[PDB]
This record gives sequence, structure tokens and C-alpha cells, in this order.
Amino acid sequence: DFEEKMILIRRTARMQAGGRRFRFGALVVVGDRQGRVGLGFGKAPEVPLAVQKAGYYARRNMVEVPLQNGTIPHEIEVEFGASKIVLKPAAPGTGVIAGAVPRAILELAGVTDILTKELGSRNPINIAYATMEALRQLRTKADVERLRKG
Amino acid sequence: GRYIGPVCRLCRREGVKLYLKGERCYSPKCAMERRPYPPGQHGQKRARRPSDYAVRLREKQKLRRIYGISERQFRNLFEEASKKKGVTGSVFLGLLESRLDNVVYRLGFAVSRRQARQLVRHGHITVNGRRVDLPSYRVRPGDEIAVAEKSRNLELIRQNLEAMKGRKVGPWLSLDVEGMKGKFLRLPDREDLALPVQENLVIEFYSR
Amino acid sequence: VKELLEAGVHFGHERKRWNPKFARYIYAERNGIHIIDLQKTMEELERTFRFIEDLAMRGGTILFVGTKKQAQDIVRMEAERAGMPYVNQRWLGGMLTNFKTISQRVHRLEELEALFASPEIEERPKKEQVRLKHELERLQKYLSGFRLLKRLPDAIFVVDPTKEAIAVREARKLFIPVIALADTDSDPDLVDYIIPGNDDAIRSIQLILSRAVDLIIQARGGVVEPSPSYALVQEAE
Amino acid sequence: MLTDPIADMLTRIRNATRVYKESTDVPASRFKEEILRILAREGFIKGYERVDVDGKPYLRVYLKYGPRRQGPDPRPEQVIHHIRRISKPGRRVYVGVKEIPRVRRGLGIAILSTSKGVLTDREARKLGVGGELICEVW
RNA sequence: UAGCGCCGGCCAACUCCGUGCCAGCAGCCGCGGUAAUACGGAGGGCGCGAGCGUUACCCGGAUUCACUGGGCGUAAAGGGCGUGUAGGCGGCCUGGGGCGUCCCAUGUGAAAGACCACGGCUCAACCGUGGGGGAGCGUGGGAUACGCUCAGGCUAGACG
RNA sequence: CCUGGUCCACCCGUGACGCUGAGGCGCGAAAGCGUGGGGAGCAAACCGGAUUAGAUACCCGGGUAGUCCACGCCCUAAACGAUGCGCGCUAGGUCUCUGGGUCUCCUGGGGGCCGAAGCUAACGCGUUAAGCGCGCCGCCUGGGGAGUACGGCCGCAAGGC
RNA sequence: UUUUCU
Ligand SMILES: CN[C@@H]1[C@H](O)[C@H](NC)[C@H]2O[C@@]3(O)C(=O)C[C@@H](C)O[C@H]3O[C@@H]2[C@H]1O
Ligand SMILES: [Mg+2]
Ligand SMILES: [Mg+2]
Ligand SMILES: [Mg+2]
Ligand SMILES: [Mg+2]
Ligand SMILES: [Mg+2]
Ligand SMILES: [Mg+2]
Ligand SMILES: [Mg+2]
Ligand SMILES: [Mg+2]
Ligand SMILES: [Mg+2]
Ligand SMILES: [Mg+2]
Ligand SMILES: [Mg+2]
Ligand SMILES: [Mg+2]
Ligand SMILES: [Mg+2]
Ligand SMILES: [Mg+2]
Ligand SMILES: [Mg+2]
Ligand SMILES: [Mg+2]
Ligand SMILES: [Mg+2]
Ligand SMILES: [Mg+2]
Ligand SMILES: [Mg+2]
Ligand SMILES: [Mg+2]
Ligand SMILES: [Mg+2]
Ligand SMILES: [Mg+2]
Ligand SMILES: [Mg+2]
Ligand SMILES: [Mg+2]
Ligand SMILES: [Mg+2]
Ligand SMILES: [Mg+2]
Ligand SMILES: [Mg+2]
Ligand SMILES: [Mg+2]
Ligand SMILES: [Mg+2]
Ligand SMILES: [Mg+2]
Ligand SMILES: [Mg+2]
Ligand SMILES: [Mg+2]
Ligand SMILES: [Zn+2]
Repeated sequence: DFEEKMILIRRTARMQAGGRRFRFGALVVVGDRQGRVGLGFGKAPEVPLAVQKAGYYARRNMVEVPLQNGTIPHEIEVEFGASKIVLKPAAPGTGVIAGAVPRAILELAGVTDILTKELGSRNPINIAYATMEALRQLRTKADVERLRKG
Repeated sequence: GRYIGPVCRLCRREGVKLYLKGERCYSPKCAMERRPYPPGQHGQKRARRPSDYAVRLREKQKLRRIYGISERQFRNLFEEASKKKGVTGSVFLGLLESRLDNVVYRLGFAVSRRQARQLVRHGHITVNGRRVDLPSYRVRPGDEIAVAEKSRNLELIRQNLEAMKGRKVGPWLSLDVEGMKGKFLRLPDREDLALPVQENLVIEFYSR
Repeated sequence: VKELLEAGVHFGHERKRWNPKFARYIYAERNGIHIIDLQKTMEELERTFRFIEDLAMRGGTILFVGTKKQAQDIVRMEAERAGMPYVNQRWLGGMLTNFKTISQRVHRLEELEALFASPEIEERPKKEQVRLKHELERLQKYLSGFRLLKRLPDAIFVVDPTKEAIAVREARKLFIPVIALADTDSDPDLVDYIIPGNDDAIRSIQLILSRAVDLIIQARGGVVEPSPSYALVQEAE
Repeated sequence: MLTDPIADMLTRIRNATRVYKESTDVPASRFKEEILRILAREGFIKGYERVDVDGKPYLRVYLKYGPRRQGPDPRPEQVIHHIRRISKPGRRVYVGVKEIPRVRRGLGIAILSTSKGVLTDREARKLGVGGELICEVW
């Protein structure tokens, strides 16, 4: 069914009278490579607990990517926070050309050939959110037609 | 010059079983049958999740070590495949598969690709009559690839083309065990090949 | 079922501390009150009830919510008639959104009523024993109606969407339709099935809710009964 | 004064649709009406109509949106997702029939202004003409 | 004939010994003051191979001079305020011109190089033949929506 | 007394006469400078008392320039909303200053607060935008060296650009 | 009132 890729895990802290109290953050991508993708970010005292909570969260936040011959219906640019992500469709043989974060997401999304580009703040977390947001605004001629009918 | 050096160790590192030899990499020997783990002191300790790099790296290494071609040549070929019309992945495989040494290996004149290379090098192989000794020579569709009249008596070539009686040959090839001739029908497709390779990953490795 | 031209109760309400988004239902402001368009109140009732019979006959559950004092008692009466759950006291954060959890509170409840009644009701320190009496009273105070839900409802009926906004939120987030008797002081865009009319007033409320329960009862395999809640409307006056 | 009326109208439309108005007025001008006709034909708006306001000519632009949605923020999807002026004063933009951009792989459109009249990138590409690249809609 | 660099993260490749904030490493973060995958050696390993590595310089990553493609309340960044010259920009309707702009045809755009095909040297590098495209500019013809210009009209800007 | 700006009403007049604005020109808090005058109070410097390990300070007693006026210079500033100007567009609520109307409300100009959508790194902004747009000007391009050096222009000088 | 350094 779903496949899980571990995007990134950070250690994070918080000072306390007595010492630093660590916590863990994990970004998790869950997909079927069929046009079903999920992003989850969960924290917890131990890495595992985080990672697990992460996948769990991911499965609860799926996007239905309108794949189309290994690529995407059209180009979009989404700005999340100070982070900008740009997706451009590509012909076969190109591969998934993108940085780790958008990639892992795009791969499990079932995407197989895309042209990508991170702009602005390259915060993995915010870049991931933007990639997702982008995949979401993806439309098909069908959808567009449906929207402008009547 | 080409690699040289223990081969059934690359198999181990690459995980998959590469057939860098003949008869043996079939016997219950080719290390992958004994110790299917990478060479060296830490070959058996737990393996850490590979980085995207490692992944793409290994994949290329694998595909490349199969045809035992250098990185230089391997790369140039890739760039050519990349420049032509049509899916780079397939095309690239097609070009590698068009190397004379490979075709000689494909026709059974040689037990392994290395052996094939040496056959070509020592002029034991011929392309449409004229003899060619460039392992890198590119066989095109239509070319007849035979064994040297003079060489047709070499024990090895006898032994080999003998075992070929029976064995089938790639759908892009045709062998005439009779006169020790072979013919390059067409460029093999990705579907024709069954390499333990993820060409998508190799294409990506060069993206970076 | 139904009854129109009910100026006899609802219509106009709320000073003028309105919500511009509710203009599509305000007929005209007269000496204060914005006054609701009763025509539309019907048009909405039509569609909304249609949706209720839908669930009703289909065997679907509806969670009635009315923390407000104006409809606190009523929410019970009517929710009692239809075998429907309700929230009267205070909406706990996450009843829907954190159901699996806030449900254990109900397990604990039953578990306690079981302890009392007779088995071991008097076997341990009268101190600990009276401590339990509290949990019960409390659990019974907040879970008296939310006790029925065995799974997330197929819909929610809200008395004052603004007053009961957190509820409306969890519903939304979970994709549970939202039915609501709501007026001037609110955002209609958040109500899936609206009923524009007086959010307060025991009289106003009672009417809408009752008929919705008459309609839930009917269209389900039963026969309509006059609401005993109307006794509360009289008493209120 | 309005430095750029076309940009003005595109923005009124942009602003009105972001709050979901039904109608929306923009001061009347032939050219404006021309652009609007494409918007309608392309199904971006319900249509428009010449109307008089305070004795002056405007253009009711009947906007249109997608259907109500689920979960939080059930706000309709937009029909006009994007609408931006390209050619602008102090910075004009002209393209040859072979430089006409393809908006969102055709899912979107562009509105040129040629000597053959206001056309969409396709209409223009067809008549084989180029011109001032007025705006991009999608 | 087989060599050279590397194995803390970036970055593919880990262990033992020696050393003890020393000797040294270092592109950046940083490493070494007795358990150092970071210093030196060894074993093992990764990368490439008659090469490998360093230093230097150009472009890239750098949307970090932002035309494509950035900014200025508190991060660098609004001029102390105004009056106003040059300049930049310019509401609605009609008509003439056709400068900008758009279109077609034509001339030019050497060869080499670049792209494609076939071919010569056993391959390739290298080279032969052929084909294709090509900004800009000249000339001829055409279009007039927008920008321009000229002429006329308007009152929603402006002023009285 | 002389004099600038500005808002509302009527819709009367002109008929795009508009916006911005490098340079220029003018204005520009305090301190400061030149000439003359004035000088109660205050008060750099300074002269003393005290406090302190010391006290070139904070506290107390005095006190000159100055603070004031006229004329002429200087031109700086947390000269701040730390937010260039103009125009159009985008929920409301509430307080307030000023005008009109059919005046327990409506309509305009201005000053505040809470907030729709939206924006923002966040804080926050939100019809008095930091939202959505068009026009023009100014300015930024890691920190230190340094607002320094040099050159030029300005100034009586201090010093400014 | 004042009342340093670590
Ligand atoms: C004197 N009692 C204190 C007091 O209870 C402190 N919390 C208010 C408590 O704080 C702790 O619990 C902590 O969190 C950290 C530790 C340094 O002191 C711990 O022990 C601290 C206790 O010793
Ligand atoms: Mg941004
Ligand atoms: Mg290719
Ligand atoms: Mg442009
Ligand atoms: Mg590694
Ligand atoms: Mg030493
Ligand atoms: Mg040691
Ligand atoms: Mg190292
Ligand atoms: Mg070492
Ligand atoms: Mg070589
Ligand atoms: Mg650049
Ligand atoms: Mg720019
Ligand atoms: Mg910047
Ligand atoms: Mg600053
Ligand atoms: Mg200012
Ligand atoms: Mg001017
Ligand atoms: Mg004009
Ligand atoms: Mg012309
Ligand atoms: Mg030409
Ligand atoms: Mg040849
Ligand atoms: Mg006056
Ligand atoms: Mg008049
Ligand atoms: Mg006139
Ligand atoms: Mg002074
Ligand atoms: Mg003086
Ligand atoms: Mg004194
Ligand atoms: Mg004193
Ligand atoms: Mg001054
Ligand atoms: Mg006001
Ligand atoms: Mg908001
Ligand atoms: Mg606010
Ligand atoms: Mg420097
Ligand atoms: Mg001088
Ligand atoms: Zn093997």
C-alpha cells in the first residue's frame, strides 16, 4: 500500500532550570506512487515516537495529485512563508529533478518526470508544506472546463 | 585501462548479482551465494539508511560495472543518449548494449563480458567481414558479427559456441551456431533487457 | 409537518451587532432589531428538513447542541424524544475531534454506576466512596446526553453557531454536516444547513427544534407526539 | 486619475472575486468592453452589461465561482484563479505571433491586442498575428 | 606498467595503534588537553585511473544588482518638508496619418564553429558531403486593436 | 490689523488644464556663530559644600556663555508613523473633532480604537493598509575599517554635503 | 543617600 520516506528529523530544545530538555521533530512522506501523497510532521520525546506520530499524521493529510503520464498537468509556483517552490511539467526520460524535500514528496506522489526549483527561504519544513500546497492547486483541463461550463 | 581486480566483490558491494564471469557466477560459488554482503572488515555490521546520493551512486555503479566500462566512456555515452530524441533511459541502455564487446558476449562467443573484450582485442571477432578489435566499437542494426576464420579453431571458441547449441538469443539478435555467425537485428529496448537497474536513478545521478 | 408564516414567534432578533455575512437573510432593521426574512426562513427550512428526513429514516444519528441558557432545557426535551444525543452543560474541547478519548469518560461513567447500585458500593473507605459519588455526579452532569454517541454523529444540530462555535469547528474539520438555528449575530457560511431565525428566546427555539424532532420521529417508523417541552415555554413566560 | 484603466478593471475583478461579490462595476470604455467579451466567452465571468451609475457609464461584471466546499472554509474555488496585467505604461510589452506565451499549458489564456483586434493567444495564433500582450488569465 | 585522492558532516567510504589544545588538520562548521571514524600510521573501504590531487582564474549554484527575477514600519534601505524645471506617466467618444507595434514577400546574415543525417580513417577523436535553423538590418506590400500624432467632441480628473 | 491652507452646500463656470518630479529655489527643532540690545528665572564651563576607596559624577550652595529680541549666518536630529507622493479597488463595529440634510438616523472632511478578506519572519497592519493594483521620485546590496581618508562644493567658525 | 569587581 503506502510507502514511507523520512524527509528530515531535527533535535530541537528548550532551556530549563536544570538543563536542556530535548524533543524530536520528524517530517514524513507517505504515498502509493499512484497519485496519493501525504505529509506529516510530528514531534515527541523520542525519535521513534516522533517518526511514528509523523507517519500517522501524514496518512491523515492526503492530497490527490492529478498525475498525467508521469508528470503534472501544468506549471505552478507556490509561496509558503518565506519559501517558494516551483514545479514545471516535463517529458519522459527527464527524471524527478528536485531537491530532497520536494523530491521525496513528488516520488511517492507517483511523479516520475518533473522540473523543480526552490526559491526564497529554503526551510525544509516550509518547502514541504509549499510543495503539498502546490500539488493541491494542480488542475486538469477537465476541472477547468468544469469550472467554466454553464 | 578497464578495472581489473577481484570482481565477485563488486557483486557483493552492489548487493545484486552481476555476472562478471561465466560458468562460475552460476556454480554454487559466486560469493553472493556464500557471503552476499559487501567486502572488507565491516561487511557484516548493520547498514545505515543510504542517503539519496548513495542510492543514485550505487545504481550508476551497478549499471556501469555490468558492462565493465570506465566512468569516462560510460559518462560520454550517457551524454549522447541524453542528447538524442527519445527516452534517455532506454536510449542509454541501447547504446551500451551496442558495444561490440557486449554483442559478442550476447552471442555466446564469449563466456563473460571481460572474455568478450579480450576476444575482440585479439582480433578473433569480425564485423561484416573486416575484423574489428575495438571493444567500444558500436554495432549497428544489420551488422553480421562472426568469429575469425583463422580463430574458428580456437579450443575456447569451440567450447563456447558448442555450449551455444540449444541456448536461445536476445530477440534483437540472431545466432547461427552453424557458421559461428551472429546478426544484430535491432537496438534492444528496456523491455528486452532485464538488468537489475533503475535507469531513472542513473539519469538523476547525473542531474545533480 | 411544518407550519409557515410563523411571525407568531421567530423573525427579527439581535440588536445591530450583526455579521454582515447574514445580510442575505435580514429583511429590514426596525427600531433596532434587524428582523429576519421569514420567506427565506421557510425556503431554508424546506431544504434543511429535507436533509433531516434524509438522516432520520436512513437511521442516522444527530447530536443536538445547546449550551446557551435560553435553550438549555429544550435541547434535552427534544433530544430525549428522538433517541438523539445532546450537549447541555458545556461543550468539552474535542468531543468530536477527540471522541475516542472523551468517550472513555463515558466508559468510566457506566463503570461507576456499575460500582454503585450495589456491588461493592459499600466495601471501601467512605471517603474514597464519596469521592466516586463526585466523578459520577460530574460525569453525569456533562455526559448525560453525549452518553448515546457510540461513534461520530452523521450530523450536528446547533442552536447558536456563534455561541457553540467550537462545536461547529470540530464538525467542519471532521466533515460532519452542520445544521443550525442561527440569526443576525453569526456567519451563515459555516452552516451547511441553516435555519435563519431567533437564536435566543425559549419560544422561538422550542418551535423549530420540536418540529425537527416531530419530523425525526415521524419518518423513522414511529408516530408523532406533542412536545412536553412547550410546558417550558409557558413556564418561561 | 487612473494611470492604467485596464489594470484597474482587472484588479476590481480580482478584488471583488476574492470576497465573492456577485456583480461589480468598472468605468465603461470600448477597449474594456472588448477585453470583457473574451472573459465571458472564455467562461471566466457570467457575462457583463452596460449600466448607468450616477449618470455615468459602467460595466456590471457578473462574476462566477465554483461550488461550495467541504471541511473548514467551504469557500468556493475561484473560476478566475489568476488575472494579471502584463503590458503596462512606462513598460509596454509586444510579442510576435511566434512569441505569444502559452498560459498554464493552455489551461489558462492570454489576451493580446492585435491590429486584427483583441484576441486570446489561440485566436491570435490562429489568425497568425501578434500585438500588445495585455494580460494573462487562468 | 598502476597509480593518486579521499573515508566527522556537506560527501561514497571505519576500525586498531600511536599522540595527549602537543605534534598537527582545516573549503566551511570545527577537530587535538588519555575511549579521537576529524592529527600520524596501519588494516579495511569509497572514488577515479596513465592518471590523480593542488594552486590560480571564468560561469554556476547566487532570485546575492532580481529584464526574466529582489527589496526599504522594527533586519541594509524613504530624501527633514515643500515649491517646481527637465523628464517619465496620462480620463471618455469620433476621424485622419500609420512613427512605435503586428503580418507577408525579398536581400543580407562568408567560411569555420553550433544542430541533424549520411559517409572516410578497424572505432572514436579528427575529417568529407548534404540538410536545417538563425537574431539584427535593407527594400516592397498589408493591418490599425493598443502606444504615438494631428484634428474634433465630452465631463466622471483637475481647476474656478 | 495683515496673511496662507482647508472642509461643506449649490450644482453655476473652464474643459484633461492631470500625477510625479533628477537638478534649482525656498523652509527647516535644539545647540552653535557674527553685530547690536537685553538679562528676572534657569544654567554647559567654572568656583565651592558633600558623598566615595577615588567622584574630574549623581545630591547641595553659587555661577559665565547661553536661554530672550532684532538683523545676518549655520542645516543638523530617534528632523519618527523609524511607514515618499497621487489615484482606484476591498466587511463591519465603536469613540471623537468639524460641516450638511427630510437630525434618535443619513451624508462629507479629520483624529483614535477593535476587527472581514488579505498581507506579514514574527510583532503586527487592516477604507487613516503594512491588503489588491497603476504612475513617478528617493534609497538598500554582510559586519568592522568609516560617515573615516582623499577630492570637490558650502560655511566666519564649528562644521555640513 | 551612595555602595565596585568575580
Ligand atoms: C525547592 N524545591 C524545588 C522546586 O520544587 C522546583 N520547582 C518549583 C523543582 O524544580 C525541579 O523539579 C526541576 O524542574 C529542575 C531541577 C533543577 O530542580 C527540580 O527540583 C526543584 C525543587 O528542589
Ligand atoms: Mg515573501
Ligand atoms: Mg534523450
Ligand atoms: Mg515582460
Ligand atoms: Mg557517508
Ligand atoms: Mg609532540
Ligand atoms: Mg586513542
Ligand atoms: Mg577528514
Ligand atoms: Mg586518521
Ligand atoms: Mg584514456
Ligand atoms: Mg545572477
Ligand atoms: Mg525586478
Ligand atoms: Mg533582499
Ligand atoms: Mg534600519
Ligand atoms: Mg518622512
Ligand atoms: Mg512635467
Ligand atoms: Mg490615452
Ligand atoms: Mg508603421
Ligand atoms: Mg530576413
Ligand atoms: Mg563510419
Ligand atoms: Mg482663509
Ligand atoms: Mg454644470
Ligand atoms: Mg461645453
Ligand atoms: Mg536657538
Ligand atoms: Mg549670539
Ligand atoms: Mg542656580
Ligand atoms: Mg547646581
Ligand atoms: Mg535652524
Ligand atoms: Mg473617518
Ligand atoms: Mg484573518
Ligand atoms: Mg488592528
Ligand atoms: Mg569586507
Ligand atoms: Mg572658508
Ligand atoms: Zn559474481
